[PDB]
Amino acid sequence: TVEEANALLKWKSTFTNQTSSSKLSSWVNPNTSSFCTSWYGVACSLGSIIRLNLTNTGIEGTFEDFPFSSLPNLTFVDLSMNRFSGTISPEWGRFSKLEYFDLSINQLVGEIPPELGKLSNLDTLHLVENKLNGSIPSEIGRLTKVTEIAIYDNLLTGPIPSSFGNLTKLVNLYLFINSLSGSIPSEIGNLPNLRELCLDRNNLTGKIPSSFGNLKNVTLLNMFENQLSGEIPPEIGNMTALDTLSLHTNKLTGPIPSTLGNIKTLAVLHLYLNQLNGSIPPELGEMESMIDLEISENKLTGPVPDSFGKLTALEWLFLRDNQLSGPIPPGIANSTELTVLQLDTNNFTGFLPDTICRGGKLENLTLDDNHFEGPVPKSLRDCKSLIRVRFKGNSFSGDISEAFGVYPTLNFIDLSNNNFHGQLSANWEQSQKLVAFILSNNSITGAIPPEIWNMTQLSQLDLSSNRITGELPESISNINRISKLQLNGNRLSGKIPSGIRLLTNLEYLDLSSNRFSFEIPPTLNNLPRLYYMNLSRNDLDQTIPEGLTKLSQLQMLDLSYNQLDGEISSQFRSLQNLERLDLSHNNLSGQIPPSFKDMLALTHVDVSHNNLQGPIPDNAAFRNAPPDAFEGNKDLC
Amino acid sequence: NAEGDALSALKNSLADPNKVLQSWDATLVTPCTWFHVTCNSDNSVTRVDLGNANLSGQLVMQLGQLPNLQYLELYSNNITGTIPEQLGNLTELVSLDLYLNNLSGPIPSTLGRLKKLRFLRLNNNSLSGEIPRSLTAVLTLQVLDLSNNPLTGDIPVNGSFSLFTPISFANTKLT
Amino acid sequence: PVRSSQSSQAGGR
Ligand SMILES: *[C@@H]1O[C@H](CO[C@@H]2O[C@@H](C)[C@@H](O)[C@@H](O)[C@@H]2O)[C@@H](O[C@@H]2O[C@H](CO)[C@@H](O)[C@H](O)[C@H]2NC(C)=O)[C@H](O[C@@H]2O[C@@H](C)[C@@H](O)[C@@H](O)[C@@H]2O)[C@H]1NC(C)=O
Ligand SMILES: *[C@@H]1O[C@H](CO[C@@H]2O[C@@H](C)[C@@H](O)[C@@H](O)[C@@H]2O)[C@@H](O[C@@H]2O[C@H](CO)[C@@H](O)[C@H](O)[C@H]2NC(C)=O)[C@H](O)[C@H]1NC(C)=O
Ligand SMILES: *[C@@H]1O[C@H](CO)[C@@H](O[C@@H]2O[C@H](CO)[C@@H](O)[C@H](O)[C@H]2NC(C)=O)[C@H](O)[C@H]1NC(C)=O
Ligand SMILES: *[C@@H]1O[C@H](CO)[C@@H](O[C@@H]2O[C@H](CO)[C@@H](O)[C@H](O)[C@H]2NC(C)=O)[C@H](O)[C@H]1NC(C)=O
Ligand SMILES: *[C@@H]1O[C@H](CO)[C@@H](O[C@@H]2O[C@H](CO)[C@@H](O)[C@H](O)[C@H]2NC(C)=O)[C@H](O)[C@H]1NC(C)=O
Ligand SMILES: *[C@@H]1O[C@H](CO)[C@@H](O[C@@H]2O[C@H](CO)[C@@H](O)[C@H](O)[C@H]2NC(C)=O)[C@H](O)[C@H]1NC(C)=O
Ligand SMILES: OC[C@H]1O[C@H](O[C@@H]2[C@H](O)[C@H](O)O[C@H](CO)[C@H]2O)[C@@H](O)[C@@H](O)[C@@H]1O
Ligand SMILES: *[C@@H]1O[C@H](CO)[C@@H](O)[C@H](O)[C@H]1NC(C)=O
Ligand SMILES: *[C@@H]1O[C@H](CO)[C@@H](O)[C@H](O)[C@H]1NC(C)=O
Ligand SMILES: *[C@@H]1O[C@H](CO)[C@@H](O)[C@H](O)[C@H]1NC(C)=O
Ligand SMILES: OC[C@H]1O[C@@H](O)[C@@H](O)[C@@H](O)[C@@H]1O
Repeated sequence: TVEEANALLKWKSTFTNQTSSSKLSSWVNPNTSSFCTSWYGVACSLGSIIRLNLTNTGIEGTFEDFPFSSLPNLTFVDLSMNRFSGTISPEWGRFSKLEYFDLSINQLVGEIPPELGKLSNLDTLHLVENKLNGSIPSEIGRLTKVTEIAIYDNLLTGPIPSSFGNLTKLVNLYLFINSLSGSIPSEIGNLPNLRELCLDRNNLTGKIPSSFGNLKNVTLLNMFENQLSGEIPPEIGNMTALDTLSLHTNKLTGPIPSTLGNIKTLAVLHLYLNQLNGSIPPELGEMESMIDLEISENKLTGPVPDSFGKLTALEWLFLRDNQLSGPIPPGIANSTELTVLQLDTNNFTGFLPDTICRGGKLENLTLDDNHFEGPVPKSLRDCKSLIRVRFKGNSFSGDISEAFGVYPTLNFIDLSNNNFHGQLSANWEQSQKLVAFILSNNSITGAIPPEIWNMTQLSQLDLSSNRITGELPESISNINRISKLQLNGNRLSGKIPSGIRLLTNLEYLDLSSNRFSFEIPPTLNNLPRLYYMNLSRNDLDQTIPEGLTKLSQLQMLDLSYNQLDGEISSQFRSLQNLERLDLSHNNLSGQIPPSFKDMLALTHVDVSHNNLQGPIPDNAAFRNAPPDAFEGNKDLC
Repeated sequence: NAEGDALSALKNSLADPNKVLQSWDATLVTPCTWFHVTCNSDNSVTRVDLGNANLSGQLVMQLGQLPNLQYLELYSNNITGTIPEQLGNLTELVSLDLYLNNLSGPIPSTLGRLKKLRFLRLNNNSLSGEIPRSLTAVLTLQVLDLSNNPLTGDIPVNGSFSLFTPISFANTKLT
Repeated sequence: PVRSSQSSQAGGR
């Protein structure tokens, strides 16, 4: 002790930036009467230190003056969560009785010495969250008594040593955040007691070893975010204890092995972001424990098997971004726990099944860019748990007020590019959590129900390219949280409400291709975030108000195809960020204000088909203007 | 994806009292359905309209991961810290609006790689240093403003800056 | 504490 205690005390002297409130204030008397009872972090057997525990003590220093020659009986060493810097000495391999070695969460650098391989009594090795570099020494394979190795979040390079096949007692192998290289050693498939194998987020190349079919005890296999190639070995189906299988973000090829259906314990399966091809094996319907099934972003083809109706515990089904085709089998939506159904970016056909929301738990449903047709099933109308619903780009049909019910939890919905008809039901107001209502390019008619403006939480509203009638009320001001407002391409009439003044958060306004009939509100001068305003193809009938020139942030402003008259106010020179102007097809008169030469951001102008006269101020926009941009004026010099 | 993870990184470095960044759902494939972000036809981010958002915090180097980001509007906020030189990785770039903030430190010399830059406004800040010579080689810059900043050094008219007027350099303590 | 890595979910639309 007295030699051990004095040797430890000499090492404590190396510590830097240590305050008097440190836990190591207890290291005072080198006599055994206090060394083995009152020194923080030390424990003795027969009066000799066997245990050194200094986790999370705030020590800053090095192991250079660690008393290797003075502590022969160390069997438990934890120095994690400190500020130790330097390298791992080969002397660490001298502690013949050591069983637990932890130097995680530190600032160590350099290679791992081969001498660590001669710690024949070691049970657990932790070197986590350091900056160690080099290749793992082959001598680590001498640790026949080890059960857990964790060296993840480091700068390790080179291959995994094939000598690891000698570590028969290993149950846990954690090496994920690293830069290991080469093929997986096939001896790793022969570890009998292995339970968890995490090799994800590395630079591994080559095929998955077919010997992995021997790992009858492994429940977790993380190898995602690698450069694995070839095909998934069918022998993986012999891994009858496997719970989670994640090979996502790799360069695997070929079809899914039909032998995945043998693993009755498999609950999670991530195969996404790869290059697998072929058709979905019908045997995948026999993965009875399956909960999370993800095959997104691949090159799969063919129909989904009806056997998916046997997956009674399925909650997430990710099949998006593939080349699957045909109709959806009703078995897909059989699960009462089904919560997420992502199917966009595919080549499907036909109708949605009536099982779509059988359990009443479906949250997210995505069908973008497919060839679905027919009406909305009744189970989806009455499904109240919807959060995200994406129907964009299909041939769906039916009455829009008869298709959809009430959704208290609805957050986002996009029904654009479809064939819905009818008039909007006021039921949408009850979806008080909705923030995005996007319904463009449909056959919808009628007037906008007034209750829509009472949806205060709405931030984006897109009813463009429809046949909606009526006029916008002054209650338009109720939705001031809006930032994108797209009502263009409709049959909206009457005057533009001055309540648009109070929608301050507005970034993007599109009211063009409509039938607005009276003069522009002079009070639209307080939109400090608007960069876009399009009022083209309407019936506005007076002079451009001076309030428009006060919106500093406009980038584009299109007032074309109107009955606007009067003179072009020179105060448009104030719009310092304006890049585009279009005033064509109007009855504007007078001369173009010569102050416009100072609009350096202006790049595109059109003034054609008007009643103006005089020479053009000289700027970049006017010089590059084509002859169309001045057509049909009176006396433009 | 990669662009969404980068904008998620910004979302974690800014204190958002006004709940502007709420729509920035990180588990989406692309951030193109988020608010205040607009994409082109290829689902690559081209605009970030975060002006006057009452955001507080520090910028994040991951802002250089938007190759197609043409307009970056972070003006009129209480953001602090420095300008990370990784913004020079914005190969396609038109507008840089960081004015009206609490930013400090130098003007990274890496901004000379944004040869497409038209508008650069950094006024009303705590920036300190000298104007890099690299900014003189862009030849696309049209509108420039470094007012209300405690910089130093003489006004660098190396050719491109020949067209600019003292309002661009007013209250700068340059000379 | 030493933990095992968790697989992250696929991106949704
Ligand atoms: C493994 O990393 C060692 C540390 O290098 C630095 O570590 C951090 C402080 C950080 O700054 C990191 O970016 C650096 O790379 C290398 O040793 C250092 O090498 C440098 C010069 O390369 C030298 O000035 C240092 O004195 C030296 N320190 C120590 C403790 O050795 C390792 O050595 C390298 O390996 C050689 C094969 C060769 O690549 C050479 O560049 C280095 O000597 C690194 N080992 C590797 C990369 O295998
Ligand atoms: C839009 O809403 C306003 C008021 O908002 C709600 O009013 C209550 C019905 C209740 O749901 C509150 O939580 C909301 O604040 C409606 O106008 C009010 O209607 C009530 C009748 O219940 C009446 O007593 C008030 O005087 C009305 N005015 C105000 C200023 O409160 C309005 O009718 C709604 N519009 C539509 C089309 O439904
Ligand atoms: C602490 O270490 C000392 C030094 O190695 C041990 O003393 C040795 O004990 C072994 C048997 O365990 C003997 O073969 C040696 O001859 C002893 N050498 C000396 C110099 O005493 C001591 O046993 C260790 N204590 C514990 C509890 O392991
Ligand atoms: C080493 O020290 C740490 C803390 O100094 C001990 O960690 C505690 O362990 C017990 C049992 O696992 C837990 O109830 C506590 O919550 C832990 N505290 C932590 C993790 O901060 C650890 O047990 C010590 N080990 C030995 C062998 O003494
Ligand atoms: C979808 O629905 C059920 C799954 O719950 C299957 O039909 C029967 O469900 C009962 C539930 O108690 C089972 O006992 C029966 O064995 C099921 N039928 C058969 C033939 O096994 C149905 O098969 C599922 N799949 C579809 C309709 O494709
Ligand atoms: C404002 O919206 C109108 C549509 O309402 C846009 O007009 C388009 O202009 C191009 C240019 O020739 C035509 O090819 C399109 O056919 C027009 N669309 C329609 C529906 O007629 C106009 O471009 C928009 N303005 C701005 C500045 O974006
Ligand atoms: O006064 C509303 C009354 O009728 C609702 O049905 C509407 C109504 O007939 C309207 O005139 O035509 C619409 C179709 O264009 C119908 O949907 C009906 O739901 C009833 O409950 C309501 O009280
Ligand atoms: C699985 O692990 C247990 C641990 O008790 C072991 O007894 C069994 O032999 C292992 N299965 C094998 C090696 O097939
Ligand atoms: C492992 O699966 C293969 C199928 O590829 C099979 O031929 C083999 O018999 C299985 N292993 C055992 C021990 O049965
Ligand atoms: C919807 O958009 C497509 C392409 O954008 C185009 O055919 C038209 O504008 C609309 N078609 C239908 C069928 O709604
Ligand atoms: O509700 C809070 C949680 O919401 C989720 O959408 C994510 O943003 C999480 O990072 C966050 O912790």
